[PDB]
Amino acid sequence: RFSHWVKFRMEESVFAYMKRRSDMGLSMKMSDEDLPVLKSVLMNNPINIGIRNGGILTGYDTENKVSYDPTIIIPKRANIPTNDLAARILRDVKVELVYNNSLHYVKIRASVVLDRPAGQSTNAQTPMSSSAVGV
Amino acid sequence: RFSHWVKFRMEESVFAYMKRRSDMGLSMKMSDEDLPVLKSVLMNNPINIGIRNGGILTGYDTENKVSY
Amino acid sequence: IGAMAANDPSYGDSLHLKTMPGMVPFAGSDTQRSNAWSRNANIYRGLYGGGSYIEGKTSSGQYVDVIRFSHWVKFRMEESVFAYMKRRSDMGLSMKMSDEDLPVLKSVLMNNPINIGIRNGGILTGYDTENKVSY
Amino acid sequence: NQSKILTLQAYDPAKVLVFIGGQRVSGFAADTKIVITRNNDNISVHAGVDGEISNALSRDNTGVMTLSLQNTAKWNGYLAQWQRQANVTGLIYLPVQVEGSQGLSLNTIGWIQKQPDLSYGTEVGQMDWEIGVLDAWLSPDQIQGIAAGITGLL
Amino acid sequence: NQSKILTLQAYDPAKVLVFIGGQRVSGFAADTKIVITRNNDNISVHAGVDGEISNALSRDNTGVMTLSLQNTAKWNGYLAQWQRQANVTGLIYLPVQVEGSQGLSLNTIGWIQKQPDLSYGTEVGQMDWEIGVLDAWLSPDQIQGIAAGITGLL
Amino acid sequence: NQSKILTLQAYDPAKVLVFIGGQRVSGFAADTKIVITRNNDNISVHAGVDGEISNALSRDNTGVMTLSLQNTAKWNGYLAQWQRQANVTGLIYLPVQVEGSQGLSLNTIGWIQKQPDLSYGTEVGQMDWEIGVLDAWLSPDQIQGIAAGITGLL
Amino acid sequence: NQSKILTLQAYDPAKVLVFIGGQRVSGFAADTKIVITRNNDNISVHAGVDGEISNALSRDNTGVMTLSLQNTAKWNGYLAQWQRQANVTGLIYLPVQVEGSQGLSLNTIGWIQKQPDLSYGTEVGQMDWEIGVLDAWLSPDQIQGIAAGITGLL
Amino acid sequence: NQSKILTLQAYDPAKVLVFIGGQRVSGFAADTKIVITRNNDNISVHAGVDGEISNALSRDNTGVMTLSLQNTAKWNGYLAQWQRQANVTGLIYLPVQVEGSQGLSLNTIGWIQKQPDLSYGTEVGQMDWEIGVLDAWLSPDQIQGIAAGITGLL
Amino acid sequence: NQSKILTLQAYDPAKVLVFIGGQRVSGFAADTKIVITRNNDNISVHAGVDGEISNALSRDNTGVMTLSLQNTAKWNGYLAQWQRQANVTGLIYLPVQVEGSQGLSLNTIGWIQKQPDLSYGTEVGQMDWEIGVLDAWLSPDQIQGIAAGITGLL
Amino acid sequence: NQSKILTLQAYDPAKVLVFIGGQRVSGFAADTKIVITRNNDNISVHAGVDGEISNALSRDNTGVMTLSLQNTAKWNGYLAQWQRQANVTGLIYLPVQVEGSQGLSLNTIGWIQKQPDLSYGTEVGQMDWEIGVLDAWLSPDQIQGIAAGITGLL
Amino acid sequence: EYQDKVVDVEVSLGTQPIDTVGFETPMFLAMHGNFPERIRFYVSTAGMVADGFAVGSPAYQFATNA
Repeated sequence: RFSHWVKFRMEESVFAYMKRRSDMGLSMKMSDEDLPVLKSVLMNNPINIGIRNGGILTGYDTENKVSYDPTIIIPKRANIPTNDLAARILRDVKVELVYNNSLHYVKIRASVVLDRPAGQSTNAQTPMSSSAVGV
Repeated sequence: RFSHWVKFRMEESVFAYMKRRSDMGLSMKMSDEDLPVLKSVLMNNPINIGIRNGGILTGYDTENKVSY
Repeated sequence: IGAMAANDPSYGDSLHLKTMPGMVPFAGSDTQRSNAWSRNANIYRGLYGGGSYIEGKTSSGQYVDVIRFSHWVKFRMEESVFAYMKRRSDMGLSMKMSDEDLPVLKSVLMNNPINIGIRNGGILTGYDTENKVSY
Repeated sequence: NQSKILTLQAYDPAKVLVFIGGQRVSGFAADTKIVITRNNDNISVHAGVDGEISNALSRDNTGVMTLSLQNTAKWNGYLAQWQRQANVTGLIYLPVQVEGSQGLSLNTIGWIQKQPDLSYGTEVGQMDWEIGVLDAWLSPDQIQGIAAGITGLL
Repeated sequence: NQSKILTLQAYDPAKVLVFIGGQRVSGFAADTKIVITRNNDNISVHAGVDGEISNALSRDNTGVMTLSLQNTAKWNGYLAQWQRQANVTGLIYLPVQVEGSQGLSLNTIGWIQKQPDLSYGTEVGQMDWEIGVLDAWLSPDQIQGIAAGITGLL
Repeated sequence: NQSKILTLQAYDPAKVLVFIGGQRVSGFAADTKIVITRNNDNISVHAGVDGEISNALSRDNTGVMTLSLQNTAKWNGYLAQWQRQANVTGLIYLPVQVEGSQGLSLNTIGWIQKQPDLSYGTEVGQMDWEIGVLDAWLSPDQIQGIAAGITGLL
Repeated sequence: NQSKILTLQAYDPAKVLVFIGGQRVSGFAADTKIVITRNNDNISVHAGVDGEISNALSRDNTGVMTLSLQNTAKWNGYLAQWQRQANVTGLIYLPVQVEGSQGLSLNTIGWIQKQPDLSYGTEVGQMDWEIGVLDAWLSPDQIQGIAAGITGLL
Repeated sequence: NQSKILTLQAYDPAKVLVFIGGQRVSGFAADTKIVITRNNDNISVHAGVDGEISNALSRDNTGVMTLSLQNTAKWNGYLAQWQRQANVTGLIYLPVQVEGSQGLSLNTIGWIQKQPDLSYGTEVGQMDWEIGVLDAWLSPDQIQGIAAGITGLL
Repeated sequence: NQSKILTLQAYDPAKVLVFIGGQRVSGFAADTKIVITRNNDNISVHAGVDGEISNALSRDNTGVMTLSLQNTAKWNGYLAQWQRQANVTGLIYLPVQVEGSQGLSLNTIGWIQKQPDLSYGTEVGQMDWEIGVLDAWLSPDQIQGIAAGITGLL
Repeated sequence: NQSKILTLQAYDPAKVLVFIGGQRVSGFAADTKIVITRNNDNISVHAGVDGEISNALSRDNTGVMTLSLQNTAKWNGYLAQWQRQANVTGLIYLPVQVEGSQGLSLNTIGWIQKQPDLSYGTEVGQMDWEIGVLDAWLSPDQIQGIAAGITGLL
Repeated sequence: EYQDKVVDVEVSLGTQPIDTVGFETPMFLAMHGNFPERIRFYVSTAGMVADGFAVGSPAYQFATNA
């Protein structure tokens, strides 16, 4: 459902911007001075509503040392093959996302004590991270 | 009997909270910003009824110098 | 070993009075204890109802604490330097022998052992008033 | 002697989590989020004429938890509706939980004691709700516990 | 985590509407238009020596609604005349209604409690009328209502 | 919506006329000329335990009218002499009238309640006479009157 | 890419027309004719501890319009006489209009706020009159209007 | 050691693109196009008497984006009309985007905070609009990212 | 006469040592570390009508020792846990010792009287613990003692 | 007496090495590379009325290290990314080291305090990052040490 | 892989867990033939006895003391 939602609404948002931009004249043109606005257009609607409602994840990963920030890339005019300038269709726009996750199952470990619990260790040192012995 | 009672009712309380939380949308998600509420959820129902009715012990032990 | 295994050498925490389960108090008289001390044979003694090790001395006469501290420094300085070098050469741009790159070893070494030792009290700092020298 | 950093991480106000009834509160004020205060002194002291000193413990643990929210926050409606719901049905208690970032925490039962005044002006207003707490003992969530059996003397 | 905008619209002070008797009030002061405060705490607490806690609800909902107007505003005459009209005829009550822009609202009966002092100086003066309210419960006018049946616990 | 000018004329402090006994007062202080305050609240409120509300009107209309004059003003002598004249003869009452420029007015009987302290310093001193008023009801002098029969409800 | 001329005509200072009360002002200073500034910010921002952001509009549109004239200009007499005429009669408001040559315009009500200082020296002096404005919203007089319904988003 | 060229291309001011609401801004001033500044410090520091140091992060990311335009530019009309449109309808937010040529970039939500003063003189005037930004974090658009996991230590 | 240096060494706040139960306290606040105050006056005076004067000593030596710690300090956990440990077991007393750098000292028994309020805000908070003292007599640690037998007279 | 050369080598700015996290910084500004300043005075002085003088040391060693970089430098991206990485993960500290060419040095821990403003103009812009330092004691790296035991007196 | 209950609880009577600490592992050179490897790592005496070590044997005594 999330994939279908993204697929539909990114397209609807882009088409709605393009139609409004071409309904006043001044239709969009294939140049480096006008293409980058697609970044803001896409960051509006789905990419931001998803973050606000919690569907899209953000932040820095501590395990893999990677960031989840959404990314958008737009090619430049010099990289567009001549054929597409005749077909007047742009390609190779890339977007990335990280989906959140619900919680389904939980497992607990309880414990019960009957007699007097045994005295705990009285070490007050700050626990060391790992053994020093390594070659 | 006490062990069975704890085992059943901790599970029932957690499931009842989770179902109510996912029945409105906004189901629980695995993140540090939402997990800790399980502490309050569990401290409600068994862990507190047991203390009120005297089944669960609390306080500081003077012999071993440990807390319950 | 159980009274020594999880003790971090960075604190310089000697074994003087550490209690150890399992051992039995030494039963000899004063002269026997003096002889044992002269031979560097440590003895477990019971005092005021408890049991306590004594003097933590080694065969050569040096305190075990100093030996442990020296081994700790020797291991961890090497591990820290190797860990920095490997990370620096794993991205390319490996270290090169020049005045513009060598000095970073000062910060690398001042991190890890040289600073943890000061924070935990193992390493001394300050100005000496008797000899008029700094530590 | 060299200066020491009192902590490894940095105190982040966003990491302080407040759970009232099982939901996270959002839309806090500018300066202070929450303030917790005890109503009465922990220990009283009786001093005699001759100088003899005797003390008695206090068993009154009730406290007040101030809570500041912007008047535009949606949680104002939740508390306002719950006030009348409790007034009609008669149930006023609900769990309260606070998670500290680099400090103490709290987990007890509480209730709404007083509704803050509302003022409309040039700038966005502020509302300081007061939430009672059955017990106002701030509990730790750290490595503390191995030294409490050391400070003991006399 | 990214910062979130707490609202879509902007809090506009002009959108706050005050209806006293069926007419809109105009000619407000500079800083604050209206302030609403409850006279008494919502819930009282009785703490025993042993530590037992019991609480009793408060049924006194009377409150005070401050109202600031410029001394040049025409509404000063209306209230002044109504004061004497009520004093003579004996009818003092009249409906009061407040509409919030991005906050809570109020709709109850009220009366004039005290006439503000009048001072003439270099600059235009200000008058802070005090209007009583039978009930000072601020009610919401938002999507609130679907979550009040969720916070409930214990 | 466009901003509206609350008045056509401009509030001129010189247009405020004070007539004490039939003569115009002159030589006022710098910041504030006169302040009028009521001694007691207009309406009291009695709140029962069950929530029933009943109110009773207040018939105490006595008030205090502060009056600031420079210590060099000649009117200090007039009031000082009148104080002793009234003390000897026993007649203390005299008419008091105030005309507002773009605000409310006042016309009642009054008397001198307290003589202000006198202080001599580097700059010209100030004296704040207190004049009592039998009734402190500020009356309007505007087109008000056609709407007082509209706000009425309940 | 080639450089573009931002306009077809040339900005001519003589084409800027100022109408105060229905008459054109003449005899301006050397460098700057008029300066228009708003007294207060348009929108205020309230930032919470957690990061929530809320904003409230500002309804204070009062502004100040500086006006520079040579001390030999005849309009100094007109304004000076009007100052005393308004002081005596009590009417201070008068229409103000500004026509831009290749920029924004203005048309609101205004008044004289402060009379500039007068200095006599070797060269001809200058006087910078300050004229208040009820609303300081600079309005356009161009083809603008077909694009305002395009920039709109979110 | 030989001098190194810090970049391959040349910093071209014309390549800096500003998109306010989906349209490119044109008609900039002479010296500086845009300035971005944070309102508050990133990290605060608390220093104890003994020397202990603790720090707390700041969650206030609001900033101000200055924008300089010639008074003859057509974009003055667009912003002026949008100001009143937002004032009436109540919607003030709109997307803001900045593309750097050989530096950092920005992409957040913003609003108009203050309208610049207007001055007419011998030469063409300048207007410095102030645009607020919800978050003022300048983000990179370069090969950066492979080294951020290297500087990390302690 | 020439100015004299009141001391040879310099007052160093770090040299002030506080020992509560045998452990050194660390992580103090910014401005003030500790404050010691007596609860009652040392000597009372009874003055007769005729002028006869008689005095009586006071045997109440109880005092309060304020202690300021950062909310991030680890000692907050120790005191919090000890509070509950004493509440349960019933032992509240523990030794207290203070060493002055260039001033008086203190060495007596004490207890925790009140737990300070906790507040979370933009900056790191502060907690001011109150520790009771059986005797609040500040004792010297200097060459004093050879002159106390000189000031004596009458 | 003849003039003496204060040094044998020549102060070369390129020889000053800055290591932030273990990597050398490059792409500095034109005039000044780095500036180090202490936040507070080293020693305070208390002067009595009679003339007695006493001083107390200061244990606040926090300082600010300005860092100027061209907006085209690649290190702007590294710091910008590290800012958000620390904001999310919560780790802000990182080692800082400075090597002097013919002067003092520095080696302590530091953090990013404030991000500099960004401005785009005709010429290449400049950014002045502010880096905090736990201790701002500039240490020598010379033959100094044999004379410090000579200047000592009194 | 398949869980039959949304929430499950294992009630262990009396026993308690212990945290993971950093340490240096000791080595005890004992003589025996219970396993072929030259050196093995154990975490409790239960595992040692499960490997055929007799209660009260040198290695068992050393482990239980450690």
